[PDB]
Amino acid sequence: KYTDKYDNINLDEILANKRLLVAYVNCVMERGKCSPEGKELKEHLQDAIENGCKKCTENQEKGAYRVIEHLIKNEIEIWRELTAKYDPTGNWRKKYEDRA
Ligand SMILES: OCCCCCCCCCCCCBr
Ligand SMILES: OCCCCCCCCCCCCBr
Ligand SMILES: OCCCCCCCCCCCCBr
Repeated sequence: KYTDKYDNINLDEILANKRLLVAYVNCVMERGKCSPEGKELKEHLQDAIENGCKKCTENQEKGAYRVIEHLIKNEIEIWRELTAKYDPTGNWRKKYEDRA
């Protein structure tokens, strides 16, 4: 499994604060520096997409759905950029949008 050492991160505060959210977005989109957490996400995001979170902790799976639903509803443009870069064949795009 991926490490659980950052699993207590406060996702609600990241989603509530645009400056914070965009810092992570810029890290993963390679246009900004990465915090230790952001870096750990950037290094495992493609793998997780390729195997449907096979190595994710329960908290990470829960967290992913939370963040993805927020991006789809409130930052559609950021969702489009992320899904296109990290999921180019669209393995999960329609699935998450349908759930959202
Ligand atoms: O232990 C799980 C690590 C995840 C920490 C980073 C969460 C950042 C959520 C914001 C992402 C926005 C799109 Br990049
Ligand atoms: O279908 C799965 C795609 C959702 C993206 C999973 C995010 C990966 C979380 C891994 C945790 C990295 C440690 Br910070
Ligand atoms: O089509 C799939 C694209 C998935 C992009 C996911 C980015 C957000 C993942 C945040 C993970 C938080 C773990 Br706590």
